[PDB]
Amino acid sequence: MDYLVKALAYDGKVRAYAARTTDMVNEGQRRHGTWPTASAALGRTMTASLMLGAMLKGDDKLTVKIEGGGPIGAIVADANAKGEVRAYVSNPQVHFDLNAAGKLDVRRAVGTNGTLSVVKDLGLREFFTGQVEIVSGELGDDFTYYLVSSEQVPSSVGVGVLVNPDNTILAAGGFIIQLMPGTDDETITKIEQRLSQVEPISKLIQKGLTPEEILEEVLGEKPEILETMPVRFHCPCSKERFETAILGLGKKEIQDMIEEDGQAEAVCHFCNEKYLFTKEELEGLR
Amino acid sequence: MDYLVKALAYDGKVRAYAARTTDMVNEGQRRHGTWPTASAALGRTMTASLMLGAMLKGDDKLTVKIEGGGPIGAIVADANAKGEVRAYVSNPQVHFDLNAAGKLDVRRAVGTNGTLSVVKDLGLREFFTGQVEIVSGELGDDFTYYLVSSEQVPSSVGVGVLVNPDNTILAAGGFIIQLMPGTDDETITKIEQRLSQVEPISKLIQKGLTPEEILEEVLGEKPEILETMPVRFHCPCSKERFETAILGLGKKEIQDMIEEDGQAEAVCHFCNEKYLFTKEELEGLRDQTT
Amino acid sequence: MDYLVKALAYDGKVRAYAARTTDMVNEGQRRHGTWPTASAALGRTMTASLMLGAMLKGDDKLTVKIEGGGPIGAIVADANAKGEVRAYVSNPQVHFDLNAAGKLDVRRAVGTNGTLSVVKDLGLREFFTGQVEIVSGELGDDFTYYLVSSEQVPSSVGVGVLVNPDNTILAAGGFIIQLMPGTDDETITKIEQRLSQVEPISKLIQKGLTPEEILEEVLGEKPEILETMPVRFHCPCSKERFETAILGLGKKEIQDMIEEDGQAEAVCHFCNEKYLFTKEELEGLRDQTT
Amino acid sequence: MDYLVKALAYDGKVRAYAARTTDMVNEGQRRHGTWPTASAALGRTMTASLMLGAMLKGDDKLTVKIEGGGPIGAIVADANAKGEVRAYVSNPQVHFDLNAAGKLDVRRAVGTNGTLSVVKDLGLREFFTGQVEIVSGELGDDFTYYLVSSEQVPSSVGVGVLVNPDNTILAAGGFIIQLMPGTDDETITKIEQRLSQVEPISKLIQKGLTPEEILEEVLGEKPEILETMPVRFHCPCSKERFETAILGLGKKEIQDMIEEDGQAEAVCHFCNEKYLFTKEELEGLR
Ligand SMILES: [Zn+2]
Ligand SMILES: [Zn+2]
Ligand SMILES: [Zn+2]
Ligand SMILES: [Zn+2]
Repeated sequence: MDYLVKALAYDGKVRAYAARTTDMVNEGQRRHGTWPTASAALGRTMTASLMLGAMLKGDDKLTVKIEGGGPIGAIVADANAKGEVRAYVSNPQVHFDLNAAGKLDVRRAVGTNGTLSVVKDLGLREFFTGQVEIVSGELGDDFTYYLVSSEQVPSSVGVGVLVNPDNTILAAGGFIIQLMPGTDDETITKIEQRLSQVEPISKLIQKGLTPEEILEEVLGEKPEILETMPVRFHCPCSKERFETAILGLGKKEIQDMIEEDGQAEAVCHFCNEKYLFTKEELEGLR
Repeated sequence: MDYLVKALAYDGKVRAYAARTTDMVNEGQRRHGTWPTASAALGRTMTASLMLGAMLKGDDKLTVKIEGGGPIGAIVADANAKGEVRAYVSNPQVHFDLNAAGKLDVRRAVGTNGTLSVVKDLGLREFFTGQVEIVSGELGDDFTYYLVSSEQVPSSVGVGVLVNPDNTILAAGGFIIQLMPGTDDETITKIEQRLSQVEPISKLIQKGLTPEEILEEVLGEKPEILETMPVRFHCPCSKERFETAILGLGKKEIQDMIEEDGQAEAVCHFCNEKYLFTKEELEGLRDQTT
Repeated sequence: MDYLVKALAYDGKVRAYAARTTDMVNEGQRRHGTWPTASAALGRTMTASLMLGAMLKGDDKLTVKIEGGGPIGAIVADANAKGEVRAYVSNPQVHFDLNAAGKLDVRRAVGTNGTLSVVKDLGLREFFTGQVEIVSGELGDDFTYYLVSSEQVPSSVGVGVLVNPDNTILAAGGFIIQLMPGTDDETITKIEQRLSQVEPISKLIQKGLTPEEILEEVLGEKPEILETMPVRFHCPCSKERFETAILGLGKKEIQDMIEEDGQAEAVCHFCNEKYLFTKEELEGLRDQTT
Repeated sequence: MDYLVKALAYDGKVRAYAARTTDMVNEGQRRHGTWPTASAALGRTMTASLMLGAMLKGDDKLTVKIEGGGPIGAIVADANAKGEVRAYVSNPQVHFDLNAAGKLDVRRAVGTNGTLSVVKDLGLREFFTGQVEIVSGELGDDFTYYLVSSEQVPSSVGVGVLVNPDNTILAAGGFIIQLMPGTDDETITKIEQRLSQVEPISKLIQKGLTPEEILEEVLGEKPEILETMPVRFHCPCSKERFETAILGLGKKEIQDMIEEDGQAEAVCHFCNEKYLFTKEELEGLR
């Protein structure tokens, strides 16, 4: 039921993407136990990251790191060309009152003193990196700035997350609209005004609009859908793997951890799975 | 008379660039005293860099570095948004027998085990880097691979340099063509055919085709010109830069210079400009420095 | 009271370095507002860099860059031959649950897919670079691997940082031991035993062991001291540097600053020093710039 | 009969290397057809490079590139931990009169406006590089400067090549002496003076001294020999390999080269083996 669409509009002058990510954002919330404001920052990042990741091909993948000096600390999302995302926030426990407009105060959680970086991993010696300063802190506008100023593509990013009173996620989705080099300086203005006039993405997702519908409303025309794909929260961590974490400590600290408890545990930061090594298992190296 | 153009074609679905860089590549050859194979590697790199630079705006700028492990060492080119390039290679006097096609063996000079990287300065606190493997060593195809990797639109970079027996440059130029979204398949196979179907770019320049004409030839239609700009080899070094560096050595090292040599020649590695500090200049610096 | 020593031991067959860097790592923590795990990565890197720097002479200097792919991003440290370090991490507010040994999970912050590189400026036209894979992520072992790769003598780098619950630094220090040619096997197994047999370096510092005492403890004999030096966190940035950068933006961008903000804050990314340009200062710059 | 020794002296305070490279330098001369002055530059580079290469371990390897602006152009040598060297000069045809001292005028051939670089390849993302300016042009003293100033190890390099009237090589060999960190400022002076007083390496190789003997004369004591190994000119190029060169041109220039000659050739720059592709062979791609 979560998915992403790749689209064109205006006869190939607009390259567009849209997604519905309610289930994956709910899974992020549950795994990390984020408080509402942190959920909003997490889901906004996850959704934007997924759509960046969909711009990739094949086995290529990317990582977004945001750390604006606010109490949530660093937010990291991995996304790939298959629409698999894993993401965490460094401090899930962030509470503030609503802002003046009655929305979760994401910019106070994130902070605006630091950077948004995107690292694309194409192979062992092949990568593309980009970095800008966080100028908004609401995340959607920071991703816009990344696209416009580091990637130098005229773009508009909208991401929205609605949090239920019980702290679960009601809805999440977003879009990215990009104007291609060919676009005549006049059709640019038709789209820029219609974007500036349509309802914010949070309102659109509140009404239950699908990704195609969101693109149509925001664009003022039905888009050519190039591809739809399913998307999911996914983290490939496993116990064998955390072994290497534990191996990396050695035979000393390993002989300890035990002789003192008869066990040890390690935690995946992306998905919060916990791995317990029993006494027998720990002995299998020491 | 060297210059570059920015262009669209096929109702804005093709974005294109082209340049004639004979004079600037000749300046590089002259400054660094490259041998033919190395001039070809240097001038291909310069021309490709200039065109990437043309995709920037304002005061932005970029640096290309090729390090394939070959005898030429590193090839480094700075390019800004205003049509100015400076470039050097580690080892300018690099040359070989002609390759099996009777052309300059650029791949042998460059090496095929290493990377091509592009680092962009896009303003205070806006940063972009890319790095790809060298896949060819002939450079045109490497830049194509960098562009396709970077922007994931079909791209084609052509660059050429013809060198005279006296080691001077006879011609240099290039183009970049990129097919944006919504390019229909008729235009693709038009363009791809033309591409893998038309003459070498350095002979088009030698024939005296303009940048505009080259795009017409390659594209199959007259391009829409968005901008033309003069271009040149330029390094902003000056004697003052080197004076400052000599000062930073301290009195002792300077006095060594005066005593064993009576003078000092400082050389910019980017453009090989040579600056001479007389005994008296150096005495002034020894006495100025703390 | 932070300082570093240079030493020999076992009749000159062992070359050694040690430092107490509590205060400088505390300055880095404070400047950048690192969270515990990131302070440990930052301070380990700083201390290792300082000691590498101590192997240099004169005005020479070096830059360490760690890029393992982890959440902290890049860790960059400049170190000179005069005991001065500046360093930053991309993302200071990085932290996790304790690792399986109940210690700060530095490897998780750093990542284990990337490189550690060292670029040395050894004078006008003398250059040295090294780069190795990250093998651990815990940093001590990575620096050891860099040194063994570089000089091919048995080496050991220890570095530690203890952080308080309030995020301040309680202790930081380190050592490097290298076994030169002709070290007999009795001294090797002496040293290797001691090494893989003695307490953590950050607790030795907390206990209030000096650098000298730490080398004694690790080596099994009192070292011969060759040099002691004061050390510190220092970044030579100043408001003037940023003024110059603002000037370089042009009148228009500056006027935007004045109009939308009434002022401008410029921040050094190396040391996070914050410089404030009042409306009037900015008016001065807008009018000065061409 | 060519070989290299690894040594210590002065109870581990001196780390030393020496080699006899007459046969490999003769092979370089024959392959490239160097004229005498070029032979001297080539052999000096080969011998120094071999001894640098012996400092390496395992499968690690290095490349020395020298290009001083003189008529010989770029000199490149590869050397590995096994003492395999391959090396060429860009212009083998360099003639000058003898210098004032009656020796081949290597510095006029090489030139002193450019750099000596050494790249050590430890793996795909692992390398050490060093570069200095060429300050002598005679090569031995440039290698000394590389070791002293880039690698920061107090060192003395001696390399010598004697060329026969018939242009073949009569002798070639060299040494490197390094002073270790422990060396007391007084035993440094005993060695520095004895080095400054002994006969130049060309004279020593003229008299037929082996590597061990050269170390003993230059050191003033018999060295501890740690290892001896055989050394050779070796280049692993093959026809299959040059295929990739030719493949890298494509199917067009390939269809040509032929339809016009019925063949094509490519040449290894390091060893000057020539590879001929027949009409049938060229067709096996086009
Ligand atoms: Zn996980
Ligand atoms: Zn210059
Ligand atoms: Zn600073
Ligand atoms: Zn060969």
